[PDB]
Amino acid sequence: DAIAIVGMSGRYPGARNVREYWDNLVHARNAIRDIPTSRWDVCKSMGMLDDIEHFDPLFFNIPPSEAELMDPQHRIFLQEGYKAFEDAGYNARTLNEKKCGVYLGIMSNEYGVMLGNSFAIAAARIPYFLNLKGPAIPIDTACSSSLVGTHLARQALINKEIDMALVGGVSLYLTPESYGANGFVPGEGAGALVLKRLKDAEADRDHIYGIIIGSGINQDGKTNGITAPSAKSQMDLERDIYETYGIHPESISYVEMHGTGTGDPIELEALSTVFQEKTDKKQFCAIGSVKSNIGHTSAAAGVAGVQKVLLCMNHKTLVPTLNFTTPNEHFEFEHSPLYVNTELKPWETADGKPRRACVSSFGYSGTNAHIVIEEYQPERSALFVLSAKKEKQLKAYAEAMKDFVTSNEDIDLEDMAYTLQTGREAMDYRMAFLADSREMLIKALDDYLAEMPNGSIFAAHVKTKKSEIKLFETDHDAKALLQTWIEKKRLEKVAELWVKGLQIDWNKLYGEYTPRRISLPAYPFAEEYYWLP
Amino acid sequence: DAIAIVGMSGRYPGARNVREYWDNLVHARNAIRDIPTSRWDVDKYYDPVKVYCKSMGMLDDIEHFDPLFFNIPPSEAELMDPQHRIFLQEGYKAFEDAGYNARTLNEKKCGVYLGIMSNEYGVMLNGNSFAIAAARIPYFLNLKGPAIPIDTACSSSLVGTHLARQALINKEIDMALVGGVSLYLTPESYMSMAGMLSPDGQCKAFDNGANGFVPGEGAGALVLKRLKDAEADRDHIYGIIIGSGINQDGKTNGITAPSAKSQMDLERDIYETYGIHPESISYVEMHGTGTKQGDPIELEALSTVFQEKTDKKQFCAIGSVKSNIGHTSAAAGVAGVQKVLLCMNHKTLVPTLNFTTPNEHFEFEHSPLYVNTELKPWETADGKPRRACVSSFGYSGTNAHIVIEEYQPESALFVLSAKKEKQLKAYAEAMKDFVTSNEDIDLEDMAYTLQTGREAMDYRMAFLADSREMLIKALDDYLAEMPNGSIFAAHVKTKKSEIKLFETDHDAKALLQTWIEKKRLEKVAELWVKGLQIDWNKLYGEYTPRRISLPAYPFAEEYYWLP
Repeated sequence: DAIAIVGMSGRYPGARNVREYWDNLVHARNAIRDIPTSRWDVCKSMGMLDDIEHFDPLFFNIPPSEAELMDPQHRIFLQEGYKAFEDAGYNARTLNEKKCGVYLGIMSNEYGVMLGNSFAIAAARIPYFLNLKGPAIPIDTACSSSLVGTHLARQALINKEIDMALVGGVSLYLTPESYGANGFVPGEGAGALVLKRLKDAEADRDHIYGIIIGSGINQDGKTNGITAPSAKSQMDLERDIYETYGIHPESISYVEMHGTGTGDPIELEALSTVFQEKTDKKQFCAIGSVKSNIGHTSAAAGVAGVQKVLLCMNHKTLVPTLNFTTPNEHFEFEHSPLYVNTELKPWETADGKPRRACVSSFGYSGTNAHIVIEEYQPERSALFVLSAKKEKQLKAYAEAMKDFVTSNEDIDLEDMAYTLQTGREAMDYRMAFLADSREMLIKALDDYLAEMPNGSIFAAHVKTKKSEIKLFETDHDAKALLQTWIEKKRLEKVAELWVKGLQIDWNKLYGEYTPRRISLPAYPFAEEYYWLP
Repeated sequence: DAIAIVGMSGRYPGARNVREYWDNLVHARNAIRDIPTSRWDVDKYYDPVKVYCKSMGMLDDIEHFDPLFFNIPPSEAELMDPQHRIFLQEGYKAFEDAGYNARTLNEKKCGVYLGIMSNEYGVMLNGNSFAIAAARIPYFLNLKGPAIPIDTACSSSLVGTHLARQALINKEIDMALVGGVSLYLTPESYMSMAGMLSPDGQCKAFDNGANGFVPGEGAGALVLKRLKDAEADRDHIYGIIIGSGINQDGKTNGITAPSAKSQMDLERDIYETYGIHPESISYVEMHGTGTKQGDPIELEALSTVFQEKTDKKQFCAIGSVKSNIGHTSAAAGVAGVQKVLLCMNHKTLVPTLNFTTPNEHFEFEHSPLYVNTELKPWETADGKPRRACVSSFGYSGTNAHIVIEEYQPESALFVLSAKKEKQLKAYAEAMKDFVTSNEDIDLEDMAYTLQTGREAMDYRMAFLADSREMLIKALDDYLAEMPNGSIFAAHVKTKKSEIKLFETDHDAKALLQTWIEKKRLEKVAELWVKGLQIDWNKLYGEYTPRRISLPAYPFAEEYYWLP
């Protein structure tokens, strides 16, 4: 039935993550810049990612020398994909042998040619690293790729062929060669979503961004030139989805258009016509395109749009679409169900109905996709733990957490700790601390970073402390003592032992109030430069 | 109310500055050496039963001075007590540490309170009065606050601190330089033993084997302000003084004996007057001279006063830097205050030395006090600032005790200059070492301090950097004389004609102002080194960086001694 989106990660022009992405959208920021000479010597504009050469190959058990031979599209998605899992609150341990499919939108080979680097391998990186067992399939339907992938993952989950799916897209523009409405400006990006059956997501107590309640794909078929759109195919696609899944156009209040700024009028007419077949209501449905902010992120276009929509729903807020002064002459808005939203405003819904939105993505090869997303409506000291594979990254992790807590005054401290305990892998470099308030939490992380002694803070490298924790691992009364500590109160003791490498049973910390996993900052990868050898 | 310490400079045995001092303390280093023959021949005075001590905490190069810097004729330098000369330098550097310069100090109501207790050089010669020693700095910098030398023996610099504090609180002065300086130049003076000195040559503070002190040399200075002014002026703040007091032993058994009752009264009265609970204090820098009858009296006194107010046991660590550097006499107080501030800044307690077995005449186990011999984190509970005390008692019976509380605060263009090229080179070396040693330095703060917190002198260099590594490389390139297109250097007296255009023309000035306005640094740099006055404030808009502690002027190391 319904598919839950339980994890997301994103890296788009002007946005290193989904929180910056949201902030940029709220403030109507445009990330399009002139192409610098460090890329190539110069349309002279692009929605660019920063530091596309950066990778943490050691994290992924990849030899540094192999990293130079990897398409950065592979490298960046590997990172974003992984972070999507961590966002959902899953780790290497909990993913091991999971029937998780990987569906990766990808549509260019630039690095391989400039020079392992097949589409087939690009999709297979994450399954190989995490020991996943669902199929790994790259999808090249051009700009519809990530949304096509979403559809396929959706169908596999519903048929119970997999129990989880990582869907995503990645697009870089590396060469000069591969490169009011007047055409589009190319964008770069990488995004991933983690999908589950809704019933599983609720039983597993995942945090849920939203649910997919309908999706479809089809073809333009014979058009006037292979890259031209078909009004009829777009209409059929949208109609068939709404009819198959019992979705009334009146229930939809936002559509993230394909909206490349070429094509535009055909898309508008199609969607308008389909809506009007079912309702007389006027100007109820806002339309936008994040391509106005970040450019045309190609294979990653679908996932960029889906993430925008989920963020909108989560904040119950509609954000401006950009570059709109006067309506396209070829379409008449006044008596349409559609209106272009250029305001930052509250996303209003009537009588506690869940917000619904659509995302469209159409490819130059004629393969179309369209999905319908519905807002999800859900029914003392804590022990904070952090770890990373190097001390430098632990420090970066602490900074990321401090920024996050500073930015989010309403964070549930118990949920956050719980996520750090159960929703992250305990790696070799460790710190832990107690806090009973936001202020104490921020102070602790500050103290850690500034190296100001603080009696609530514990840190160790696990390999150094082996002899010191053995006393607890094998003896029966030591375990009983630890269990008494963790069953339950002293937390200081649990903390000291945990940072030294002792495995803790985090479940025992909680009698019949158990907190929930929430979205937190994911691993801060080492930012090492790798390019052509 | 509270007095902020906003600048410091120190020169102690084994330590040319407070950074080396700190390093020595962290590593539990003992700086006491055998007295070399270049000072005097201990064999000509030594008798084991005449001097019975052959050790001293010595300063290096007590003869070095930069008289030209201070507008003093080189020939007058030979006639100056080196105590005067060394304090003149250390005092000046304390101001520079705080980020103040000749320009910003001119006509300031700044008092100068200098601890000093010996006349050896003046006598050797047969200008050098205590009155003149204190007045050197006011004369040089045109300060207008009273200049008073304090001789209460070993309490001198702490007595001075008390007096400066009361003057600031009464608003009689707006700044105070407090300091001490002590040298031991002759066999005769260091000699007086009077039974005071240890035959082993160690201050064994708190130890059952305590048998006298070993003499130490030193010069220190602090810059003090009212806390409210220090915050409004955006000074960097080492710590605050939240209580001080002085009193007398009065009638003792011999004028150099201590009085338990006076020490207790002193400590009690301070705590009561200023509302300070003994439980809040976690370190005390003891007078701790390692004398057999003195040590136990100090311990018992302090212990007793603490115990009047709390049953808590072994919460307060005690130490004495005299275990590291010896008994630096007039400079003892300032040496101790500087130790405590460094501890607070680093949130670290350091070892006190020479402690094997507790003094039999005092039981620690049920005391609020414990001897700290560990290098460890200085822990504080809850939000609370660390608090520490420093005690200094004199042989004449004038005592002092202060309470210090930790202060809890709420590309760049680098410029350097010196009065000679050789010193400019020394300055760059000092900055490079500093940056190398301090991997976490805020580059914007450091530049801002170099711009606004130093006098622009005649020999100049400047450069841009956006990172520590770039900064270090520039200074290396400068020192190695290896071409670097971002390094500029000039002698100002040579370049007058090349600058005049920007000083007299109206649209050249408007261009310069736009350059400083429209953010260009290379241009500002080139002009600055040639002698053009820059308005550094204009470089900063919404965000202004803060002054921080940096290495101070590296004085010329010229030798001057008896004529």
